Amino acid sequence: QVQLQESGGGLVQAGGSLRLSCAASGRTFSSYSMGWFRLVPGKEREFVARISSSGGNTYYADSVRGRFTISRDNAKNTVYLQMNSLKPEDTAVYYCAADLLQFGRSSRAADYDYWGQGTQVTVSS
Amino acid sequence: PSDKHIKEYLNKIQNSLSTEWSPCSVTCGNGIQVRIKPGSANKPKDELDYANDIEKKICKMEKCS
Repeated sequence: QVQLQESGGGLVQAGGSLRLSCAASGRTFSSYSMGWFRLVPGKEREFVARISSSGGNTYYADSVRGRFTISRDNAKNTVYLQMNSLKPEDTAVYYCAADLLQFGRSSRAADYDYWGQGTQVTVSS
Repeated sequence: PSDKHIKEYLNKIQNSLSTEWSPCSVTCGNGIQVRIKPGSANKPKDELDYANDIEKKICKMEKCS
């Protein structure tokens, strides 16, 4: 059963940028749609972005549209979240998630199959 | 049928999704039937939301011998 591990969190100044990455163990990454979610304490995990297994289709939450970019390197078994123009409202634990569904949309945390352990992202004014 | 079973079936007929109910995913045991919801008719494949646009129901078949 695939293991997912985030890298890249931490403190960053408002207006700055961060690249999160998430690495999958084994040899199944290429068969998953991949997603990123974020957890603010006191709310459900919020959908951030999703990428089909081929990498040909991507989808964003409107709260990050125009600022974040999701991408994948199937040769490295890694999915990425590039975050630009960061705001204090972006502060959260960010989680990667793998979905056995290889196409289409999926924005509910409950409909993903595997999860990483989360990396804290803190944006100060 | 498990989440894996349902999604792997959708992945197989992904270019055959329509507003018509699929056949049962299995011939024996419990499977799934899928279709594009009528309210979502003509939504292209890559716009279909797993929860909002694809209707799923269980199909019970005779036990596997």
